[PDB]
Amino acid sequence: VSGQPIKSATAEALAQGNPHQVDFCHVPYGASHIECSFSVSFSSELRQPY
Amino acid sequence: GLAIFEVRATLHLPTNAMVRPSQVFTEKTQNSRVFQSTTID
Amino acid sequence: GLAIFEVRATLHLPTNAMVRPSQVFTEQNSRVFQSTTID
Amino acid sequence: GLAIFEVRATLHLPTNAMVRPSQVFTEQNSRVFQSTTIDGERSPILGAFKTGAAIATIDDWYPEATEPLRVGRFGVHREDVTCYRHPST
Amino acid sequence: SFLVLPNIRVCGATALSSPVTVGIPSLTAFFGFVHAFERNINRTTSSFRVESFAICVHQLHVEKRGLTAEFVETISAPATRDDWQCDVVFSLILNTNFIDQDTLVTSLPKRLARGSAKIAIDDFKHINSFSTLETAIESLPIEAGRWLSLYAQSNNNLSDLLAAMTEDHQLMASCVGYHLLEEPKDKPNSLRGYKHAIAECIIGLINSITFDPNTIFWSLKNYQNYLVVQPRSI
RNA sequence: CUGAUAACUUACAGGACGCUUUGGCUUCAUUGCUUUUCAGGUGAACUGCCGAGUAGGUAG
DNA sequence: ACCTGAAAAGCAATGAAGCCAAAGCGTCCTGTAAGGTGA
DNA sequence: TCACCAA
Repeated sequence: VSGQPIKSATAEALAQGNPHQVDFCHVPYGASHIECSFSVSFSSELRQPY
Repeated sequence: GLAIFEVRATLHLPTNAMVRPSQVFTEKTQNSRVFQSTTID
Repeated sequence: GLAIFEVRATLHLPTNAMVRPSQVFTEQNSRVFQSTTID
Repeated sequence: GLAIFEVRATLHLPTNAMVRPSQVFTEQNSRVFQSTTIDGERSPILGAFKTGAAIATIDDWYPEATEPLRVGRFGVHREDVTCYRHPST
Repeated sequence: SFLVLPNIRVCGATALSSPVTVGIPSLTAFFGFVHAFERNINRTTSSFRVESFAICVHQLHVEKRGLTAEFVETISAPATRDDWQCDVVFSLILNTNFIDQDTLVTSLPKRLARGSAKIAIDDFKHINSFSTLETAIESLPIEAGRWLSLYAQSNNNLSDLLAAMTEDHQLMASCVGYHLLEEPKDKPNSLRGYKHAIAECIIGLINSITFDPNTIFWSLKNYQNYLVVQPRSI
């Protein structure tokens, strides 16, 4: 918590490997490109208070 | 006098748009919008 | 003289209609129905 | 001489019908049924004295007997509150 | 030597064990049941003599039922009262001084504190005797009950009672014996031609053991001024 | 030999009427799974014959 | 013809969990039976 | 036989 090194974390125990998990999305190999699609609506709600 | 009507709608919204139902009277994250709901199938 | 009947009725209500059972006497819910247990 | 019996009835009622157990004699709820604990349920019972009064409806030996009466001194009727076999008779 | 009477199911007993407490019926009623079960068998075998009896209660169910008293002479019912009753399903393990099946069933006594007590016909298989307490208690079926052990804690008052009734919410007080008021004399009318004295009830607290064999077994103890059904372990 | 003995709590019944929970919103930066590995028990059931027969039959 | 399923080390830290208003009124809770002593 | 009596 202060900044001096912990004496339990030796050289061997800090080169030990650290396993985790992520989600991983990517483009398939033979693909061409990627679409992305949505829609916006512009309304006049600001004219008077709700 | 009896007069029963059966009403039915059809809404064409944009792509992937939002629909707003009625929401219940609620009596580390707290639900800020709870919808009213019924069991169909 | 004994004469037991077995009545059965069939109600065709409208779509998603309302049915009104009898409701309890109580001394905050403002309409509490009478009930039993079937299944 | 001992002569144990073990009796078991089987009642086919109408749909969803009433049953009439015996009910209590105390001094709010105006019809309080007698009960016993079978397993974890409350269950309406019929009394050990409500039962024995039904085995002993025998008396049709009175001077003007048209119906059997429960066996007892100056044999009483509780439909009409009278004493057939009154002691002045 | 430990004769086992299983599932003695009393239908309508009395809960008024004292004029003061209501609950499980008195322990001079469970004693008078056994000493009627002894005294019947002394018609054939004149030296039967139960020494002590182990009580295993399942399913009390105390309730205010009614009591329609009989018409008494102007011919109407007597005064109206209120009566508590209980429906005990207990089982009983004796301790004999030393017998067919059909000798036992016809010599069972038929009332435990005003209530009809019965064994079902299908339960007649379990009236067999044994020799060791550890097998006789593993012998009877419907295992889920508490043995009656007296709470021998110094007490003098009702607050002495109620304090022990909250540390154990399953502790039940009732009548344990009769405290006399004079010495027994010869009267012209007495119950069955004996000496008669006037008594008053004695209220004790009653434990429940999971299973000290002597403590569980009860017996009749005579004190020059009272008579109390104590366990053997007091 | 049981606060002992004996013990029918009964009868009748309408809880109802009305009711818009709504408004706003960025989860996200970083990453080496490696090292090594015999399934065997296949000497059993052979060698002719007819037929265009990669089909199908037959001898001992 | 049956028999066998290897060991050795690791599973990250940083920050936050919005509010604001209310909770309806009218009306009722049944009657019959069951006394021990004394003038 | 009847006038007595409470929470």
